[PDB]
Amino acid sequence: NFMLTQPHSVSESPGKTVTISCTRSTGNIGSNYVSWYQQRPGSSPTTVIYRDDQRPSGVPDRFSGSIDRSSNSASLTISGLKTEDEADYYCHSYSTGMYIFGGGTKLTVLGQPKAAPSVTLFPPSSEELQANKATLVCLISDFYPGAVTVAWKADSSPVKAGVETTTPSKQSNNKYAASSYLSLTPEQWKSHRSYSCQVTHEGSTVEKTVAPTE
Amino acid sequence: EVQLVQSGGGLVQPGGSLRLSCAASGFTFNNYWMSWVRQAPGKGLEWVSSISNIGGTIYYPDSVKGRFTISRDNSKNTLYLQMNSLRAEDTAVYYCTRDLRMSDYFDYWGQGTMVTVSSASTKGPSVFPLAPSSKSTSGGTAALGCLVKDYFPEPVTVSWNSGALTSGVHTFPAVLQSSGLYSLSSVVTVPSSSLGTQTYICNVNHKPSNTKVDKKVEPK
Repeated sequence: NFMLTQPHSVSESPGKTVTISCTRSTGNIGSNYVSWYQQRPGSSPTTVIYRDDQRPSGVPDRFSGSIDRSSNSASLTISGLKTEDEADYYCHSYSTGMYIFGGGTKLTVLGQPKAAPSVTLFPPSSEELQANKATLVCLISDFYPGAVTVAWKADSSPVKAGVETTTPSKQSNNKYAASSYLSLTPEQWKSHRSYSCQVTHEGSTVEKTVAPTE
Repeated sequence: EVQLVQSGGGLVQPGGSLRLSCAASGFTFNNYWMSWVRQAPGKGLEWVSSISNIGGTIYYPDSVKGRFTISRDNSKNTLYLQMNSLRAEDTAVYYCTRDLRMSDYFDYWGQGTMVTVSSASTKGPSVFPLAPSSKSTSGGTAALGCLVKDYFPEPVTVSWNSGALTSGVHTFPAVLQSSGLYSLSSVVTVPSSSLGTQTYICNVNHKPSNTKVDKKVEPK
């Protein structure tokens, strides 16, 4: 009952080469065949690699698969990147009546300059607190590539409940936006010194904090 | 060419039941294992069930064991998924797949069938101001907005000052919360020097509940 772990996202320019890794937590990656699936936005998946390194008919040799046992990983490599390659990619392995998927990697084929997210964090309104509710609002805009992860902290402790986060969506200027919400009671809000919304984009973070004492 | 033509699905309440169908052409059914794989909105692929050529062997993950039943009719080249005791977490696009069992992969995928499990019903939003303050201002520009909380179904529209304020307005796509209700926010950036001279009102329209809210957003 293993896991397959992939990077959240990768990106490269047209014509370049990119690699997506798939690391197996327990057991040997070479013990079971690895396959790879391409899923374009709003589309059903299709197979791009099977039996570790075999291509289906109609998949060009720009796509290749490999196995690195020393790192217990499988890798999908795409050369000569084209716009049509922009998609989420999933690795897969089977063992003992269980079918395991990696978490997916978003591949962006860069079509504009990269941009770090702008983050604005609002505290609960007085009106909401007086209605016995409290929502923190983390607005994330103007980032490219369109892949982020969002984490919240209460004082210094990671928050594991009450978080709702959107998928990134393309803005009219072709960069991306997302939002995240933290639900609290008014007593929770008042009893902590600060809350933080932490946005990770391309392995670097932007974190905003708000405090009930303003 | 291989075809996997899906039907069924739709909307049910928690505890309800649905049957998915996948009709196949371009290969002989009894020569292949078949599977179901699902994908919740914005999330990854999750295998649901597999059945051998003959039905002699069936596998489920723990997430659906005792609730979902895979079956096949080889004389009709059709695969089924009977979904009982449904819950909100089962909301997903469900894909039929043809498997190559000896190579451990899914070589063809259907176009998918959406299944939605929800007890949510029509509900107008609770609208709250997101007030500008020193803490929402950056180098002379203030952000203000309004929070449109806990409505169903989509959509909501937001304007500012009855459409007179458009520059700097950003209305974010809604989040579907684990409560089954939606929330969204709209923010506008304005000069901080305008906070004492201009009135800012967000105009929220939720036609499904026949509700409109005009919320004044005052500086702190």
